[PDB]
Amino acid sequence: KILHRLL
Amino acid sequence: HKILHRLLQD
Amino acid sequence: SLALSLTADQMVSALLDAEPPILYSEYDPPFSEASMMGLLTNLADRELVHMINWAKRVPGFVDLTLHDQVHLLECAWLEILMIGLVWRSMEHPGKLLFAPNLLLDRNQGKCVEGMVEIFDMLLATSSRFRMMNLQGEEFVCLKSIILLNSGVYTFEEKDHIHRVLDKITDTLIHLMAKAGLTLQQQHQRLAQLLLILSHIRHMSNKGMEHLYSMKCKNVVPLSDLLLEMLDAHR
Amino acid sequence: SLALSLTADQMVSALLDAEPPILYSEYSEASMMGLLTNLADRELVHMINWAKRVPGFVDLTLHDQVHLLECAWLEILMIGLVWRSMEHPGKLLFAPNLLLDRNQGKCVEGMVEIFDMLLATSSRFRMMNLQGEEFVCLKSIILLNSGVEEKDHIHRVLDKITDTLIHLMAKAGLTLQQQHQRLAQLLLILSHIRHMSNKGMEHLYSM
Ligand SMILES: O=S(=O)(Oc1cccc(F)c1)[C@@H]1C[C@@H]2O[C@H]1C(c1ccc(OCCN3CCCCC3)cc1)=C2c1ccc(O)cc1
Ligand SMILES: Cn1c(N)nc2cc(-c3ccccc3)cnc21
Repeated sequence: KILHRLL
Repeated sequence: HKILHRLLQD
Repeated sequence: SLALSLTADQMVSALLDAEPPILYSEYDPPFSEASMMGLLTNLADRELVHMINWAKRVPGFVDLTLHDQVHLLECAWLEILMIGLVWRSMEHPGKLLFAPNLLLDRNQGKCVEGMVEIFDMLLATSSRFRMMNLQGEEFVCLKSIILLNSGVYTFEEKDHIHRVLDKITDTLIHLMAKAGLTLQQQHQRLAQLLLILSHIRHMSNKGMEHLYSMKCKNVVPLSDLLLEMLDAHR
Repeated sequence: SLALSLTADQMVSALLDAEPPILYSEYSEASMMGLLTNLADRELVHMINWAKRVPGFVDLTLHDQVHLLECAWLEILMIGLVWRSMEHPGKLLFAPNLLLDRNQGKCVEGMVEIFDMLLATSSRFRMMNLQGEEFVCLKSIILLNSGVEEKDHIHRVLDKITDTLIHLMAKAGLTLQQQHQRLAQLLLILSHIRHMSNKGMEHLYSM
């Protein structure tokens, strides 16, 4: 997910 | 009214 | 103002004495989605009547107006059913004790669409109470806090409810100190118990969504009381 | 494990330093939802970087970090909105240039009920005179609690934040009974914040 990429 | 209304009075 | 003049030991005794009984379901000895939801809604309906009697025995609840009593119970009724279910399921790992003759595991929760998600959250809360070794005196304090707190933000009368809530806070700390917890352990455990109440609110709201979908799909006939308690959240 | 060894005052300054900025909005049922959506999206980027600075968060696996932010993001946005709306009774300060009142929450169906709950939370914080040091503790509790070896470490950090809240209240001169009562009052508001997020997530699902 994008949340995964931002982390 | 309401059933809860009635039950609280009873 | 006679609730505010209770000692901590008198608060506990009054709450323990007000406890409702454990009811039975009318179990059928095959499970369909409809037959299981019917057992649970029938049980929840009969428990709601006893909950109303219990609420009138919570110190300070009598002092509120009839309109304020309705609002608090309308807001918290499913949280209150759930914390009671989680409490009596503590000694049954991996199982939920809806009734002494209705003890189900998560694979039986799969009978109802969307039920197993709530089932897993209730089992998780039960094991959390078990790891914390939650006491019956602490349970009845937490259940009364739900009653007075959950609807207090969506209302002078507010000040009275918060004074009673503070008294239950005093009572919880008193129980933890009498149990031998250190002063630092007291506020740490108080925080742990109160943060669980946010999970119970979460489960209640997911459970209200599920009950609303069961009604809107004609899975089971809800009682008029249950229909009114559900309508208050819609 | 430099999260359990922090002092109470170090926890406060660390959380205060990690505070995200106050963003501006690019300012019908579609126009207002567009501004709130655009605002929340930009806030989320800062929230993820703020979360990485909450002591004990980076010690978790990336999977647990994702799960905590997935569960808590709307609660964190809401307590942020409630906090900066404290000094604006009856108004919600979504942004310095976007100060909305209750009536402007009727443009979107079902929005006004949540507007009322947020305003009631702001009034509650205002009546408690919630301090900024307390606010950042509560927001870190929401992050760590709303999705909770690994579970024990999360509860260890949560106990440290509890110790920090009690430390702030003892520093303010509250008696032992007042510290416990105020601690309970603050944490019970999180139950209402959870309720508002649950409701808002239901309506945001309706897209
Ligand atoms: O949800 S509500 O409580 O309000 C309502 C009520 C009824 C109907 C509604 F539609 C909204 C909610 C409270 C307040 O008003 C709504 C809202 C919001 C939040 C996120 C949104 O979009 C996220 C989408 N993203 C893109 C994809 C990535 C994830 C994020 C859109 C709106 C609010 C909000 C926004 C920013 C804040 O600092 C604080 C609060
Ligand atoms: C609609 N619904 C769902 N989905 N789970 C429930 C669970 C109960 C329950 C019954 C007895 C004791 C505790 C909870 C009641 N209704 C429920």
